[PDB]
Parts: sequence; C-alpha cells; structure tokens
Amino acid sequence: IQHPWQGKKVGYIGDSITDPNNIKKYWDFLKEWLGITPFVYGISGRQWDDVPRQAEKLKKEHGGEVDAILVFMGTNDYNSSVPIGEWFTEQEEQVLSAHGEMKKMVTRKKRTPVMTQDTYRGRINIGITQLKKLFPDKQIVLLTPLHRSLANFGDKNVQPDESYQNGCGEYIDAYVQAIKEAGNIWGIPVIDFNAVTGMNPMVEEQLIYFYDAGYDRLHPDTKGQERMARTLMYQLLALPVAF
Amino acid sequence: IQHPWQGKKVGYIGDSITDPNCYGDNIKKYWDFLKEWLGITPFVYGISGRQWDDVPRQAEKLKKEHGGEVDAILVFMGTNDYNSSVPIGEWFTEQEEQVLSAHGEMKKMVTRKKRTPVMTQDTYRGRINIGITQLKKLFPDKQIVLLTPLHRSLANFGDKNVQPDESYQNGCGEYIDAYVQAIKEAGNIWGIPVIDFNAVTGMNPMVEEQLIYFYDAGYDRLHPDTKGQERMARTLMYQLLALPVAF
Amino acid sequence: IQHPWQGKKVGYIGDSITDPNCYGDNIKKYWDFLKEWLGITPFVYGISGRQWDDVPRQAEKLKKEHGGEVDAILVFMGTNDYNSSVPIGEWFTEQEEQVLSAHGEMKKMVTRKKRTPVMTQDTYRGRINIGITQLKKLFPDKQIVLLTPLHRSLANFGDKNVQPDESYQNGCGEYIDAYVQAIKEAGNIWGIPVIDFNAVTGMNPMVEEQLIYFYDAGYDRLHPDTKGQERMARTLMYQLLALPVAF
Amino acid sequence: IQHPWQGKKVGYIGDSITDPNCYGDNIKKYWDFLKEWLGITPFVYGISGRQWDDVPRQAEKLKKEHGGEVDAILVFMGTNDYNSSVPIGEWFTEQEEQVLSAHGEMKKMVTRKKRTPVMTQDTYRGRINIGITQLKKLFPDKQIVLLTPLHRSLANFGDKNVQPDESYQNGCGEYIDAYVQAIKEAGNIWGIPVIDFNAVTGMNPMVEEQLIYFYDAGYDRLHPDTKGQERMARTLMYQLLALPVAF
Amino acid sequence: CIQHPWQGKKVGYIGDSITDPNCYGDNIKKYWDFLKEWLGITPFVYGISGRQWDDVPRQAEKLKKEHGGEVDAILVFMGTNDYNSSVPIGEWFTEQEEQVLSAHGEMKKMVTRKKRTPVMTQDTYRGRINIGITQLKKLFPDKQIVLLTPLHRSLANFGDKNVQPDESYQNGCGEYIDAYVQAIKEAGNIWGIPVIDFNAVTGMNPMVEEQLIYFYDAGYDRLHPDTKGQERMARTLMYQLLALPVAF
Amino acid sequence: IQHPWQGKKVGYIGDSITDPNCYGDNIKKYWDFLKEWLGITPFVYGISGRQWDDVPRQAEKLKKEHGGEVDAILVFMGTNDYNSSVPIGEWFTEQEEQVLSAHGEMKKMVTRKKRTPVMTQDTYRGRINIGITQLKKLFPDKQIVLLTPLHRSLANFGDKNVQPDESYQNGCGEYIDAYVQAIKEAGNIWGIPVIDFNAVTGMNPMVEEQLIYFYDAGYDRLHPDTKGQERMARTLMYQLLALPVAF
Repeated sequence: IQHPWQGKKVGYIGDSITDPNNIKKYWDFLKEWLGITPFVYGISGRQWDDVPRQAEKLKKEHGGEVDAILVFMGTNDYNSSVPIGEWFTEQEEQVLSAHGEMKKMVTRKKRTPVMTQDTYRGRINIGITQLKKLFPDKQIVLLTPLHRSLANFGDKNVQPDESYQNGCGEYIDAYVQAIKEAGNIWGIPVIDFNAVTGMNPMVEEQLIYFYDAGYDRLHPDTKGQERMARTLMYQLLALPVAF
Repeated sequence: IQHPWQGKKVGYIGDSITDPNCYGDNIKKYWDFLKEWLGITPFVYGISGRQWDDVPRQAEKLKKEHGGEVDAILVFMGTNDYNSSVPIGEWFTEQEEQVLSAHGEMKKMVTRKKRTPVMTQDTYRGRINIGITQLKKLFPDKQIVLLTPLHRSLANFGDKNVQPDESYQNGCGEYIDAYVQAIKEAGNIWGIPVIDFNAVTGMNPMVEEQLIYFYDAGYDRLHPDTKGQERMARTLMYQLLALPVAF
Repeated sequence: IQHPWQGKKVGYIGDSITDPNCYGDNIKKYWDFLKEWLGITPFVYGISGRQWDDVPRQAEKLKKEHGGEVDAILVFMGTNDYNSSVPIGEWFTEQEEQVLSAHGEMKKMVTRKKRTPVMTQDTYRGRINIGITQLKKLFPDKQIVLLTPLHRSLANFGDKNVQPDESYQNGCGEYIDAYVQAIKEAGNIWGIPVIDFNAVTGMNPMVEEQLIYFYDAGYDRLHPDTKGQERMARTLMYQLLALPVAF
Repeated sequence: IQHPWQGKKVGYIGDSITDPNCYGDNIKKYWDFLKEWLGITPFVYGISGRQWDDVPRQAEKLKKEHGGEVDAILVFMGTNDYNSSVPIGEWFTEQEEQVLSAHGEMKKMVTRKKRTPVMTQDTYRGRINIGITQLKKLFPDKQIVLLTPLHRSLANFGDKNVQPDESYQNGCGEYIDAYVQAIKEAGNIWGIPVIDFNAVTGMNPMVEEQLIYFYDAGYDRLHPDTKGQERMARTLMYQLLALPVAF
Repeated sequence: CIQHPWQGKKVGYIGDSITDPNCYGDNIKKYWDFLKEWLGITPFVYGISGRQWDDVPRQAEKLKKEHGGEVDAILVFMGTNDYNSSVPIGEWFTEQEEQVLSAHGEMKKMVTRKKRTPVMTQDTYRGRINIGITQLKKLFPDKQIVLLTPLHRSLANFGDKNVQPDESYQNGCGEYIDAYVQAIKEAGNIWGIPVIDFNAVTGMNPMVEEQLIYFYDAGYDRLHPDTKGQERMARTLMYQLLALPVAF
Repeated sequence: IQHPWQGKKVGYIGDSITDPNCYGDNIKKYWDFLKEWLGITPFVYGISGRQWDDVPRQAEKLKKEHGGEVDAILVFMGTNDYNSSVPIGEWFTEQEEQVLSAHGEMKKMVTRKKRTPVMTQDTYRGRINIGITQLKKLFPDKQIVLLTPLHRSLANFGDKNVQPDESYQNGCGEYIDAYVQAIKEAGNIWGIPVIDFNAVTGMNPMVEEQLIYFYDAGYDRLHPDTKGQERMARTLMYQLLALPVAF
C-alpha cells in the first residue's frame, strides 16, 4: 500500500502556526517526506471567521490544482473571547411526509444553521459551508487546536495559559470540542490533533516543543512542528485524496 | 505492509445503499469497487428499505450461505429507522440485585445495581442490542464493524413515500443525529469497532454543491450515486486499514 | 510505507493482562506477538492486580532501566481500579483568580476562573492526572499511548476474591464504563493519544460465544487467553499504524 | 398543643382494608375509630380489590362530592397491585434536550438531560405518577398523605382466589417489598409526606402470634380484624401528630 | 390537649452497658431513669454490659417471666457490641424456587414462585436480628415494641485486653459501624416494627471533640455516654416516642 | 404536652428562601410565622444565593452575635449548590492503618481500614462535612436540625441568571435529587437529625396547580410566596414536635 497523500497538492488554512512568515512549518516537512506541494494560506492571529477568505483565495489561485485541504484553526477564537453560540435555531414547521399512505402536511420541528460571524459555532457553520461549496469533490479535513500555555508579546498582547477561561467564560476545551462535534454536524473528517500530537505545554518538560519558555508557550518551535508533521503523516493514512 | 482486508471474503449488511438492486446497474456499489481494488469477495445482504430490526435475519442468512468462508462483516444500517420514526428508547433497565462478591472478606451475596440490556425491536437501541447480540453469537471470532448512517436530504418516490430532508425531526421527535450517535455509542456498550462514515465520507447532501454524490437533485438526495459510492469505497479502503481481518 | 513501530523498543505498563506471569506459560501475551510480527523489543512492567496509582512507579522503573533506549510507551490500565471501587472523582478544582491579560489595550489585572488539576491517588481521575503528568515529565519527547480497559465478565479466584461481571456496579456505585470513559477523556484533557481498545478489539465476554477469547469459561472471564491476546495484538498492530514513533 | 387533625374532614382512599363493607359490621375500620377519638368526619372511598390505578377515580369522586369540605386526604393503597402482579416499571424516561440557561454569562440554549414522568397504568410506578399528579391537581392546597401497605400472609377466598403469603414473589417476580418501597420513594420524587405504616403498625401476620390482629388464621391473614384496625388507628393518631392540616 | 402516650406506662428496656444500671455505678444516671422521672414510666431494665443482639431473646424471656403481665411497651437498644466483636453482617434470607397454589380468577393450580426463608442463626448480625425480632413478637405480639439504632462511638480503652478503636475504623470483619446501624433500620420494613434512628436524632457524635461533653471519659471512654449524654438521649426519646401509641 | 420549641430562640441558616430580604415585604417568611405562633425569637442568617460552603460563616456569625442566647439551629441549604453545579463528591477517603486493638487477649497493633472525612469546599459532600463540623464545634450542646431543599421549577432573573426547572440535570450532570439525598445521608454519617422538608411540605412547583405556593408562575417558580412560607412554617411546627430543644 502507498500513502494516499503522496505527491498530492494540499491547501493549508490556519493561523500563525501555519503561517509561512526561525521555525520550519509542518507542511514544509510533509513536502519533503511525501512530496506534498503546499498552498499555504494560514495567517498570524487569524480566527475561524477568516476561513471563507482563505478558502476563496485558495480556490482563485489554485482551484484547478488542489487535491485536498486541511483546516487548522481556532486557538485565536479562544484567545479573542469569541462566544461559542449555537449550531442551529429551531421551530415548528409543516412539511409533506408519507410512509405507506397518501402524503400529507405534518408538523415537524425544523432546524436552521446559525450563519453568523459573532459566534464560534456560527463561524464554523459559515466556514465549512464555504469549504464544501467551493471544493465539493475534494478531501477536506479539520484539525483541532493544540494545547497552549502563556504567551506575552508586549503590553497589549498578554495571553494567560489554558488553565484560565477567556473573557467570555470559556476554557480552550469548548473551542476544541466544537470542531470535533462539527464532524457529525457537517459531515467532515476531524483529526483530533489536540490529543494525538501528544504535545502539552502545560507540562514544562514538553516545552522542548515550543518557542520560548519565557514568553511564548503557545507557538511550537521547529521540533514541535516536526512532531506535528510526523503525527499528521500517519493520521492522514486513514483518509484518501484521490477518489 | 499489506492491506489487512486484501483478498478477504466480506459480508455486507444494510439497506438500499448496500443493495445491489438499488436503481439496478445505474449505481455501482461501494463493495463492488472494493472487490475490484482489494480483491474482496462480497456476500451482499443489504435490501432496500430495511432497518436495524433486519440485522439478525441478514446475519443468519449470511451464516447459512457463507458461514464457513466469510472473513469479516460490515454493518451499514439505520437511516431507515430514522425515516420510519423508530423511537430511540434506552440501552438497559436497572434494578438492585444480589450477586456473589468478595474483596478481602469471605464471598457472599451482596446487593449491587445491575443493568440488563433491553431486548426489544420496538426501539432503535433495542434493535441494536438484539442485532449486535446475534452478530457476536453467530460470528464470535470474526472482525465485525459498524458504519454510521450517511447525511441525507429530501427523497420523493411517489405519493406514499415522501421523506423530508435531515433538518426535520422524524415522526417520533428525533433528528437523524440520534440514530447516528446510537451506533457510535454501541462501540463501547457492546465492544465493537465503529467507522464514523457519517463524518469521514465528507458527503453532505444538505450542501447542494455536494449533490454530485447523490442520485437526483430533483427527487433523490438520499441515495448516493456511483460517484458517491466510489468516494465511500475509497474512504472505507483507508479507514479499514486500521482493523485486521486475520487474527 | 513501513510500519512506524517496526523494530522499535516499547515499554508496556499495566496489570495482569500485561504481566508476563499471568497464568505463567499458559498465556502468550500481546507484546510477545508484536515482538515476533514487528520486531518490537518489549520492556514489560505490568504486574497482576496493579491500578492506575502504580503508573508512576512503573514509568520510573522503565526510565531507570531503559530510559536511554525506549522509543515508545503503551499504558493499558484501569480495570483493577473498577474492581477495587476507586471513586472516579473530578479532573480539576477551580476558583476565581486575578490574572494579567491584554488583547489590544494596555495589560490589566482581570478576574478569570482558573482550574487546577486534582493530584490525588484517592480518585481515578486523580490517579490519571498524576500518572500522565509523570509519564510526560519522564518521557517528554516520546510517543505515549493509552489503551482503554477491555470488557469483562465474572471471575472467581478464591474465597476472598470474587469479581461480578460488568452488568453490576462496583462498591462505589460505578459501572466499568466510567473507568473506560475517563481514559478516553484524558486524551483532550492532557493531550495524549488514546486507542479505544475497549471497542476496537471486538472482544466482549458478556456474549458467551466470545468467551473463546478468555481464560476460563467457568472461573475467569476477565483475563484473555492466548487467542484473545493474539486478537488484541493484531488489533494493536493496525491501530498503531496511525501513530509515529520516530519523530 | 392540640392535635392538628382534630375535628377535620378527611378523605380516605384505598382498598378493602379501608372499605366499610369489608366483612360488613364484623370489622370496625380505622377511620371509624379516628372519627370517635378525634372527631374526624370520614369521606371513605376505598373499595375491596382496588389498586393504585383507581386513585385518580377515587380522588375525583371525593372532589365531586366533598371538594369544598374535605381538609385532608390519606391514601392507603398497593397491596392489591402486588397480588395482581403489576410490574414495577420505571419512574422517568430521559433524553438530551435544549433549554434556556444562564449562570454568569448571557443566557442561551444549552443541552441538558431532561427527565419526564412515565404516565401509564401499565406499571406500578406509572400508576403512582398518575395518582399523585391527579391528587395534587385536584387538591393542590390540602394535606395529602400516603400510607405504605401492611405486611401480609396467606389469603384464600374460594378456589379462584388464592393468595400465597409474602415470602413468595408474585406473578411478575416481585416481593411485596417493591410495592412498599415504591411508595416510600415517591415521597421525595413527588414531594409528599409518607407514613411507613408497613413498619410503624408493628403488625406482621408472618409471625403467627400476631394473627390476633387479622380476620381468620385459617384463610385470611391479609385483612386486619377490628383489633388490628384499632391498633392501626391508634398508630395513625400519633403518627399524624407530625403533620398539619390547616395551614 | 394531647397527653403523652407513654405517660405512666411500664417499659422493658433491652440492651447493653448504655442501658445497664451498673454502667459506672451511680456515676451515671441512665435515660430510663429520666423517663421514670419525667413521664412516670416504670422501668424493667435487662440491659447488661457487653451484650450483643444474640442476647435479645434471653432478655425478652426474662422480661416476660418477671413482668409479663405488667409490661406495656419494649425498647431494644442493641448492636454496638456486635460491631466491636466483629459479628459478620450475614444475610436476611435464603431463596429457592418453590411450587405453590395460586389463583387469580381461574381455578387454583400449582405455580412456580421464588420463596424466601429468613436465616435464623446466631452466627451473623442479620441472623441475630431475625431471631430476636421473632422472639420479641412471639412473646409480646400485642405490645408496642420499638428498636433504637446504636449511637455514634469513639475510642475506648478498658485495660490491656479491651481496646476499641474509634468508628473511623472497620472492625475485625471489615465492616464500619454503619452496617450495624443500617441493618436495624432495614429491619423496620423487613419485620414490620418501628425504628427510632437514635444514631441520628440524638445529635451526639463523639467523633466531634466538642461533643465529648456527652461521654464519660475524654481520655479512655468515648463510647459510653455520661449523665449529660443520657439526659439528652432521654429528652430525645421523650419527643420521638410521642409518635407511637402504647395503649391500643 | 407543651411544644418543645415554644418561647425558644432559634438561629436560621440558609439562602434566599430564609433571607428576610427576599422580595422584601412582599414575602412573609416561615420563621416570622413561627415567631408569632410559638414565640420563637428568630436570629436569621440565610442570604440570597448562598450555598453550603457558607454554612461555616453563618454559623460563626450566629455564634458571635447570639452564642450566649441561641437555643437551637435550623439549617435549610443546598438548592443553590444544585444550581451552581457543585459536584457531589465523596464523604470519606480510605487507607489501611495500624491501630491498637484488644478483644479478649493482650492488645497489639492490627491492620484496619480507616476512613477520613473529605474536608474540601470543592464538593457538596465536602461542604456538608465542613459545615456540620463547624456547627457541632461551635454549638456542641444545642439541638441542630437539617432541612432538605424544596422541589423547584424554572426561575428567570435577567440575562445572566436563568435556572431550568428540576426536570433537568444541572451543569455537572446531577438532578436536584442528589443534593436532597446527600443531606438525608448526613443524618447517620454525622449524627444529626434531618427533617425531609422536600417531601413533608407537600409543595411541588412541577405540578402547576401548586404554583399557588410560589412567587410568580411567569419568572419565579423557585421561591415560595407568603402562602408557601406559611405552609412551610405550619409543616415545621408539627415536625419539630418530635425534637426537644431544652435537654
């Protein structure tokens, strides 16, 4: 058997942990190991509300080339205190239904996805919708956000470690779980990177995988990026690219 | 390493999405692609419209006709239980009972809450309890895997067969979700592997652009077309890589 | 693609199901099959009767004896915590705290709930917290994987050691389920991979026909026999395909 | 201090042990003694052979005939549910539902497991659910008290009415215990006071010397005789001292 | 105006040292002595230091013999010594399928039903309770008989051969005092007898140092209540018994 | 007989249902009725929103301000613990210990399992342990009684304070039942009387007809109105008859 992602062209959507612009990124290792041509759209500080824009740029510049897409986003939504929100809104409706006898109008509760940039769930609904609309025939995979600790970049950018809830009373857990739940909600594969990478900066001995123990226990260093890449390599073995 | 399912004989249990007769030769089934790609001989028992209450029968028919040669079994069922408004129900019933127990002192009857699985075909969970029981009973030494139901949209097959899309609850106040999650839950409840097909296939007819994987945008957004079947087959190929057949 | 675990040195932490001495030579253990099939050198520390509170000790002994050569670690523990009625407990305690925060404006002291892991051996989650912490502190750059406990039925080892099947809650009012689920939950809580062995092995002694995978149909439906160990090993072989060893 | 039930009007719901016609005037009933001792006017609705499924009916008749007069209500029922092999059943059914909630942050729909009372005459717990609901609906501002059934022994009334003593389970595998405990449990489940008559009366026909409190040692160790009724009445007199009538 | 139902009645008191008139001699005024004073209740006391539930029949028999025609009610305050002496809890019944005649509308016929039989043995605590309540009801079937649960207890040291750890420890057969308290409470429904949960209602817990004011010796005896404890017990009993008649 | 609580001075510990500030003069509280009926002087410490973790503070304030005057104490707390999703936890922790024991022969060290109460405010049972310890410590010679929380329904107090009715589990997966039962269990665990107010009041807002006892059917089916407070007071009056104050 051969690796299904070997020699494929892949679009990478995300934040600074994916952003090309001191640290060699995971997609660069995959390029070397599996010959995967990378189309990187991840940008520093971006959140799930930026998924549609990144997807659109990918479509515009490489629509006829890209084979698969990986979405690694969400840690910034947590940091920016983006309210989790709701997946759907629901209400009674009347609809034609038939199961053995003449069809007739019946009352059935109907749900409608909440399409808003105001909430995390809303952003995920909008993002996945756009991804499927633009790339309906491609392999699209979501990766959950990594564990994170303290990060201090100046007097206007101070991020407490993950033992703290953010400004809207949520732990990073809610931002990780929403992505995992999106798998069944929208019908899309999810790689639980948060867990499978085995990287947790809350355990100081594992800070060997992060940028600087003194002020940045959020961004992985090259060593962490390589462990992420190797993890992704075997986790992707379970998903085809060419159908 | 070689694919653990290559050259094996597999029983396929399910409904129309597995039925070789679904729309005749106008839809090539996933097990057909697997046969071509991995040399997997298919023993197909899926039949259009069948529900989880039909798993025991299909399992027994598989046992009777190919019990001495089948290597593994895939169960892809449940979307019709949703459409037919089968109440979810509960997994077990509980009650304080006495049982022989010892942890340091002389053994004796002690009272502990005991759970007993609900064996009834009146509920979805009951049907699953009965179905998995029959599967493990007839094929105790085989690799048996459950596949979760696919996302689904509108389906109209005449005035007596009209199925609203999945944004609507069915007749017993449940969304398709309940039937998908019950199968996932069965993994730990019964000790059986589950492939979350609902998610990994990446096929959602609720997004019209992906209707390229379903039969007819006008009246059938429930049954995958050949293109969808091939995507399902390719998905299965790599998802099955994580499970052995020959122990 | 070559198996990532091929030819690696692995540490096996656990209980009797891992212990080389379980029924002596009457049972060939899963790690022995892996040694033969994948050339994986085993450093086994599992010991009969041990619980999650023994994980740090085993991890430390592994570090002391093979720290410079071990490549990966598998933790297969918890069924004894269930039998010994160890309360599940809580993962964290929490309270409002003042912390420096800044998102666009001058940093200021703000009020935010802060959680702290419960580090006690009095509870299951407490033991898991302590265990995973020690594992990560000792082997921060290694591949460490947790395996969930297998389904289990009755066992009668002597006048003072009789263990009811899994349809019964233990002495602290919990089903085996809680001990399986807590390990799965540890995946996201601590950032560690988990192989849901409880489900993927497809071995459930509660279904009599599957007792072919356990040691004694009359007195021990808890410990797998060689046939069960091999099914376990083959399952692990393909489940581990999704995880790298050499980073 | 004066007895809170003195001079009050009370509705008595139950079976033969309450029915004034039980063996005609050969037996003086407990409410009769209470009428004499405390001036409690009785509105009796208990009828021989009635079960908990008849509570709503008796309550409605009481309401219809003395609604504007009755001060309190006593429900002494269940022994016939035992003799008629009425399955205990379940108190509630549960499932995940969406509900508005807020504890510090903006209110929103959250998922929480919700329980719903099982309202059915097919089970004992179901009957209790329906009965108490009706009692509270009809007399929301009254003192309503439940009394657990008395211990019981053999009862033979012809070749077609033979009731084994309480050392035997009934036709649905339950001891009288289950029907007593269900009532005690209803105290907290529904929010209603319960007098454990089963214990406090001190009357157990299973001990032959105490058959002095039952109708006939030869064929009726189920129905109390006048002596037993008086002991019950006196017990009730002091047990009711702990509950107000006029609020 | 309601009168206390136990006023002027004659009561038999069955139990152990906490009931024994000889407990520390005249250094302790017992609960039944206070009830005699407050309610004019004549006490027939049979409690003896160190006795267990296996001694209930003997005490009941002696009560019947000496005061059978005088006694109106009976209180049984026993069990703390069963805990201290590591008496196994045991089982209430044994069960087996039996054939029995039953009829519910149609001609009676033999049917299979599980039948239970109480375990009558002095080898276990539950067995002793079965034997004890049976004898109490056989001897005094028309009397008010009430069971009292054992009191919370702490350390006690009565010499080189009599040392009792506090209730935070299991006894010699792996049981906490809890098991001996609960078995009595359960007997209420099992046998049809009222039980006053003295263990809780007295509000006396020697495990809380500040409440040792109710026990005899802070340094050597946190098991036996002192007069102050006996009075709180009696006063508690006075109002708890208000709920039970004596004269039927 | 005279009421044992007549003319006594009582401390009332609890939450808003006890707090005199609850809706101010719009609600006359239970202790106010008891003052008028039995001449009981009230020393009220209950405060809106408080939980069992506040019992030690309220007990100490009562001690400080009325320690030489108070005769008895009632503790009516817990409903907010439910609302605030406080985990139930465990009563004790256990460990094998060596202790001096003698039963007929020369004393010596033996191995016995020893339990230690959990003294943490992180769990409900821990809070009860801490609270009852404080109560008995400061008032060792007083009559102290616990009252179980009342049945409750929905409450909506603004955008950030919305409480679902009791048919829903709280934020930590527990029904109100758990917080009611733990208090009942405290009786034997700590040796303290418990009045099961949850049942004896007969007040259940889940039965709409009984909402006559609660503040507002529209937004407050949690707090009893004056009519509810009076029924509660009347219930307490006769329930307290079984407990002495002056020993």
